[PDB]
Amino acid sequence: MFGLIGHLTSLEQARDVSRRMGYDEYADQGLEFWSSAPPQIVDEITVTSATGKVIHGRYIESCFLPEMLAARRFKTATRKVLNAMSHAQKHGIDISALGGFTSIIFENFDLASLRQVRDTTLEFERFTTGNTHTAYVICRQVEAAAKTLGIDITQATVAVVGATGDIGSAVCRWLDLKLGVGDLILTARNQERLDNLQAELGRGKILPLEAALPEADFIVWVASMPQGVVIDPATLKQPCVLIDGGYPKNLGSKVQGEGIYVLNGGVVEHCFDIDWQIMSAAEMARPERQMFASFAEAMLLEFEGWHTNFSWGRNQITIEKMEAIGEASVRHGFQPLALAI
Amino acid sequence: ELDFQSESYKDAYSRINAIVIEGEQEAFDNYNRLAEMLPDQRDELHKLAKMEQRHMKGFMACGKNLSVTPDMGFAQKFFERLHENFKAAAAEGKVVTCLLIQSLIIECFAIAAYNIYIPVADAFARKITEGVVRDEYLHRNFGEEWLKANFDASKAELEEANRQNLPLVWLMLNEVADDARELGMERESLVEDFMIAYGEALENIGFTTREIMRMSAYGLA
Ligand SMILES: CCCCCCCCCCCCCCCCCC(=O)SCCNC(=O)CCNC(=O)[C@H](O)C(C)(C)COP(=O)(O)OP(=O)(O)OC[C@H]1O[C@@H](n2cnc3c(N)ncnc32)[C@H](O)[C@@H]1OP(=O)(O)O
Ligand SMILES: [Fe+2]
Ligand SMILES: [Fe+2]
Repeated sequence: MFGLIGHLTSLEQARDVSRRMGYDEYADQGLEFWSSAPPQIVDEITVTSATGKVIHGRYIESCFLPEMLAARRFKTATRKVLNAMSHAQKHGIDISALGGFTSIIFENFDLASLRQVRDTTLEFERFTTGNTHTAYVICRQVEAAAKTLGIDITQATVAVVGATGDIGSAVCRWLDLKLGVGDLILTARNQERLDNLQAELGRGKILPLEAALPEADFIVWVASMPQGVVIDPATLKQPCVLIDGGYPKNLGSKVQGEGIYVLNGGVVEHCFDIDWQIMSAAEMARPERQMFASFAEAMLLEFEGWHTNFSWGRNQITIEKMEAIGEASVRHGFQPLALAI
Repeated sequence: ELDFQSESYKDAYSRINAIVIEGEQEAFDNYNRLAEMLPDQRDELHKLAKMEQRHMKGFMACGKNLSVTPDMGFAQKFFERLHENFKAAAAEGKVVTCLLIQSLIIECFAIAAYNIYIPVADAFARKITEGVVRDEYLHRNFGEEWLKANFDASKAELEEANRQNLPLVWLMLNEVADDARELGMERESLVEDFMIAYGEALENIGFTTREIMRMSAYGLA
């Protein structure tokens, strides 16, 4: 029994998804209702591997919305994360992925300190951030879009928007040793964390977001933005490939022009239809097959029996683990999403 | 806070202390009157009714801990609608509606209010309440299992009994909303913990998730 803990993009989506599920009363509500709503199991998932093993899962709705962060409700955001984790334990779920912003909030607000929730001690070995697999699929996506478009990755410039992050730091180590990328551009908010990542890698230049975009052939977005920014194609190079692995999209508009190739990053595709309705709402290109990579990690751990906090913390991913999880990802039927054409 | 500094705190604690001890009192008699209605467990109900009496004594001791004057006059109109709906339902012999008001609606309301209270409360009061909460959680289990064994006959009346009383609870928290803030409790957090405790009851009793969402939702809240 694996678990997928998740949330929505916007109040608008919560309105629509509520009415799609048939609850007309829920869609009427403002931010206040969602700030006091409890977590629900809203979907039961059965998945078949390519080896033939069958596993079963559940999807937990946390009722977090990124609006709560802009509205400085850090109090509420934290409750939603802890109630959802507590909820999944009470139901005896053996390993759960913290999808989207739930893993962010957990680290950013030192929620390892508050592990007593309702008097039930949270067994951290029952949860994963899913970030290891996300970092792998993003690296495999950069490699794969390089060949599709006739780009030689080893002499190309790649910017990592969120490079000091959990996923961003891992992508940089893989793009450094495993793919021998030409140049590495590092972008973030904090300066101390960027300085040590340059010291660890022994390479890469640090630039702001305004200065890094025009100099990048590949742009990899892995930043924890609540909102998402508006980028004009005139600022970018031609050709430009944008891999947008953020939730919600770090691109607040569909960036389209001559030489601009946008790939929805961090997504994987299974070879067998999946029994569910949840990825339908998430605007997946093919919702019965595709899903987010961090959700796929929970399935992977469950296929293998690695009941543990495989991805945890921040800056702890290694290449050895990305390789391991990637082996298991291929072997069970999962493939990175490619450029649409 | 961090100081039960008076003239703000004592004004507000007066109403809250009156509400909690009355609910303890109102729960105490409530629990026994089911013993007529339910023959076999009549001795179990008295014990649990006793627990409410000391609970009330103990929260009276929280009145000893501070120079606080309670007022049952504001406190008893609070339970007026909740009381009358229990009074009438028992006269008609509707045990199934009766268990819902007390075993589920009132205890979840207690659970929620005590859990939110634990962190903010005065140090002496913290000790006394941390002990009371694990009793209330057993209280809830009494109705949970009875309705579980009698699910199919009780389901239709359980749905009906929820539609009339659950709205009261939404309204009740709004009357206390500004008082509970004075003591360091947020209105939003109280609603969340009531729903969690309440939805945990319903799910064990046997309701499916879809039912639970509609049912919890009653009231414009
Ligand atoms: C009664 C109840 C009612 C119920 C009714 C409702 C019922 C309906 C529910 C049904 C719903 C069904 C739909 C299900 C939803 C499906 C979607 C799934 O939930 S969820 C989908 C699954 N989830 C996914 O989608 C997974 C994919 N997403 C992800 O992988 C992650 O979210 C991530 C990549 C974005 C995070 O990365 P990660 O490494 O984890 O994050 P870090 O914090 O480590 O990184 C922080 C670093 O970022 C950098 N940075 C930040 N800001 C900026 C900036 N402005 N400029 C530049 N840089 C910036 C910054 O530098 C920072 O460090 P610092 O320099 O600041 O110190
Ligand atoms: Fe009590
Ligand atoms: Fe009680």
